Amino acid sequence: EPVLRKVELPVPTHRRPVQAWVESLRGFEQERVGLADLHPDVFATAPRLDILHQVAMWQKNFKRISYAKTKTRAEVRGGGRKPWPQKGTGRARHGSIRSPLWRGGGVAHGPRGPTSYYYMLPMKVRALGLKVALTVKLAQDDLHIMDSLELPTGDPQYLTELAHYRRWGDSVLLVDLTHEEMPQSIVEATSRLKTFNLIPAVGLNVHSMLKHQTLVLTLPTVAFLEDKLLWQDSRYRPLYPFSLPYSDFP
Amino acid sequence: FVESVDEYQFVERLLPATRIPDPPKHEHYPTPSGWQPPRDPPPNLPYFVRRSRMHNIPVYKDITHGNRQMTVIRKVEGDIWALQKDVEDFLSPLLGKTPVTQVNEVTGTLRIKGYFDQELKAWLLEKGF
Amino acid sequence: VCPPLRSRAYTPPEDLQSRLESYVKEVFLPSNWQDISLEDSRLKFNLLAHLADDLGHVVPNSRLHQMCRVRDVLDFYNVPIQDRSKFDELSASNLPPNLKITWSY
Amino acid sequence: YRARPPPRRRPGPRWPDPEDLLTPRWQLGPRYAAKQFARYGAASGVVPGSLWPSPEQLRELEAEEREWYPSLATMQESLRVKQLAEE
Amino acid sequence: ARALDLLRGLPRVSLANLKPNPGSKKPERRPRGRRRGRKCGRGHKGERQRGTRPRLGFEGGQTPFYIRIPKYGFNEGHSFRRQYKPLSLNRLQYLIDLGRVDPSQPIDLTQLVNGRGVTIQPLKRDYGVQLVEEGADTFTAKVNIEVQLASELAIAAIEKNGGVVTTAFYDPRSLDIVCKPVPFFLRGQPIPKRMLPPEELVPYYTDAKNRGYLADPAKFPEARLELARKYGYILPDITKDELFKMLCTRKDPRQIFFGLAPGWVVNMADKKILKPTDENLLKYYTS
Amino acid sequence: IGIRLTLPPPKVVDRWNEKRAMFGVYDNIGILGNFEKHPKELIRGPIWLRGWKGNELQRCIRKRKMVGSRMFADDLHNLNKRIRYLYKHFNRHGKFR
Ligand SMILES: [Mg+2]
Ligand SMILES: [Mg+2]
Ligand SMILES: [Mg+2]
Ligand SMILES: [Mg+2]
Ligand SMILES: [Mg+2]
Ligand SMILES: [Mg+2]
Repeated sequence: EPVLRKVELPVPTHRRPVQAWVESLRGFEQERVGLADLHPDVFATAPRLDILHQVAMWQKNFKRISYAKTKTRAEVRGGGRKPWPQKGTGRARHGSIRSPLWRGGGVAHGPRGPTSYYYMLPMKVRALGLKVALTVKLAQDDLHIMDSLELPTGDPQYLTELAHYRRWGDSVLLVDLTHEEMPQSIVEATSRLKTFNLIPAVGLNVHSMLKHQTLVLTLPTVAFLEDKLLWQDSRYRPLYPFSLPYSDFP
Repeated sequence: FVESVDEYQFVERLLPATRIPDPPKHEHYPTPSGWQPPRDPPPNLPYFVRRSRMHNIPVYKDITHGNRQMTVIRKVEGDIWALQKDVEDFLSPLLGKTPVTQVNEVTGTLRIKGYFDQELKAWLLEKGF
Repeated sequence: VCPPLRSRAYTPPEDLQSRLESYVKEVFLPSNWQDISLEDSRLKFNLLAHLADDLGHVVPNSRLHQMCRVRDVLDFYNVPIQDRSKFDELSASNLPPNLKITWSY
Repeated sequence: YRARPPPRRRPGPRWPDPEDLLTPRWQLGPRYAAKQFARYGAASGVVPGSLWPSPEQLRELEAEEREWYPSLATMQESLRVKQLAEE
Repeated sequence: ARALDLLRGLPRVSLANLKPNPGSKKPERRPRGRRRGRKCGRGHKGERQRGTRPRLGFEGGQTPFYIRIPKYGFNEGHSFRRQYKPLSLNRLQYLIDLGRVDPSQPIDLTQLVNGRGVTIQPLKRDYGVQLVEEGADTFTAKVNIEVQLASELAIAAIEKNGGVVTTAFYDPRSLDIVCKPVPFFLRGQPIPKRMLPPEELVPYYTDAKNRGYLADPAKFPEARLELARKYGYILPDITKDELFKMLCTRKDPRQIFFGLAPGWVVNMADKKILKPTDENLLKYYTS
Repeated sequence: IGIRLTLPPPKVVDRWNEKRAMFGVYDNIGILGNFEKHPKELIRGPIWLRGWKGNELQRCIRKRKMVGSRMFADDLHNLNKRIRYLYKHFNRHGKFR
């Protein structure tokens, strides 16, 4: 029985939903167990590689906290007294043995304290980056939809052989709806693999999508991502943080 | 001291919506405020100009340096070059010269020197976008 | 049990139109079968899965949305693809006698 | 590998121990309890009766209102006398 | 789109292929090399080159311009002046047309904010919304709108369309609660009483010509007839309108929300409303 | 002679250690989790610069404000002196004015 997925959210009239093969991990040859219609606004948007770069750099940098620090001439030990008088010694004028010129002195313009690089791109920009990453994977034939992540066995060799047979990349990012419900078989298979990384739907990101050659999604994950990303489109300007109650926002 | 009750309808009324509501169906168009929904089916032109999330034509005035006046048609899909040709044809009689424009194919936007927001909005409404 | 890796090379069969129309009749009839629209997910899946199973070459997800008609399916399936590495592609290209290519990979 | 469990908000109310010296003072007052009740309903464990002012607080509020927010009749009388003086 | 076909043709997009949009990253200029070194753009020796030039506004000892101009009370009491966000009839009609404001129900500041028709900043001394006659000639909506200020022409347009307009006062606290009720409910405090207008504003809200929410309702028909006579339209008897009940609904002067009384506590977690029963609390919240 | 005469020991980097492999996960916790948690809440670091950024003067002011009471004696003295010096530098020195 084919597994056919339709687009729950409304699709623009001028656009037709893109399509993908719904596969399964239960067998090496089960490369087509159904057909999924994917929202064009999420899986066929423009190839915004500039937005991809923006979001990837934001992800790399906003968490960064450089702990590099150096002692200025005020913080270097000692160096209070004037080494020698201004005139008479025939030597250069100096005020302390800890000025930047001296060996062991302070650093004039070194790194100062733990520095944060935190900044936030607009949430619309970040959602657009996620959409662009998904569309890039689909257009480059690195996106594979699965009915479920259930495996016949939890042996990592099975998963690696399946990926190699199906010609997946050296790195695979599997995504499941929620952390709690992820199958034990796939959990065991991916816990022992380095290039096969399994994440919940909430953990999807541009950086990992780009790091991993292929992206594997389940049908519930596809629906969840479509809903969440399309919500950013056609949403009001916030009155207050969305964590607070809204009339129609779960 | 404390007495609970279920009159939460008057609180659900105050709860605000997160999603922009779809415009209600009107018996006659254009609507008193001038708003008009896109025609169904969409026009078969090589390009498409998607409405903004508020359901308005994505035509915006822009100003830089305090003297560079421009108009931007933003949410364009399809043949942005066909849209540029059509805009030039429609605007040249008004200016008397072919308007100078930038076709940002990457962003899918068209920028035109000078203020033509109202004229372009009316033109796109006529075209059915 | 792991089946051996399937070579990506695909040369269109000679009786490709006949095979395709037979499959179309099996799945779906009217004249000009080339223009039968695949707007129905069930029919599109049946036709494409049958073709992939028979020819050992499936429509990628990237081109899946573009198969709007049996004509599009025929166009996709009548274009060959060769998986030979660039080394082979260069060596077996009538290299002149004074050109020697060696690969250390 | 498998990702660590996604970070989640601590479910239910959060009640710091008053005995601890490091607990911030704002986390011990009645306003914190009121916010916890608003956020988590009856699961907060906050007695709803505490939300309204205690009689002393009500007396203070009434005194402040009498002092600073005059009645409509008083405002109208003041305006009337001011207008009479101006005329 | 041909762009996606080009992607299919092109190599895989990875972290080694990313590039910022050209023109979005200006090169960093640092003082090294012949062109940017030596004096590093600071010029010849002097106070500015040493980096100790006088403060901004200093004129070398001549009395500064901004100190030789006399002081005038241009901004005196600015932080205490009341501000009212304009809400043109054009904007109101546009919102009603797009369905972001429902004219079938009473329109107040809460509904306007929820529909995003206006942004209110009580912290910036915004005292509410003022109706603005702009767009009056093309206003064709029958609405029951409550505002803080209203121009004569705006009232005339609203009433000619068969609607009702009332000017209601809101202290800063009540205004903040009205504009953002959900955060107030999360504060877990009983709904406070709406304070009366300050003495200066009392006459405005007690005058019937302004449709003041404290004005005598007996004088409203006379004022409406006066406006109709002045602006040359026939006053529609809204009593015959099927929506007369909605057009008549008005919150009590001390009531912030239409159906919620002062002193109630809204438990949004379990969808409940706790109402005090103590006699002292009831008297206080009714006063 | 300020050049090493031997190649440095080869630097092997495991691009697929758990940290790199799972880097960035939950960066979209907000937009993909009903905004229960802000992405800045994923930041681990000094308490005074979690989800915040500023120049050196602002950083020092925030540090003194937030953990100044817990700072050691000489570290706090150095921070006070640094704040004073940075105030003088930013408010009295510079090319532009
Ligand atoms: Mg010293
Ligand atoms: Mg040192
Ligand atoms: Mg601009
Ligand atoms: Mg030079
Ligand atoms: Mg000079
Ligand atoms: Mg002098």
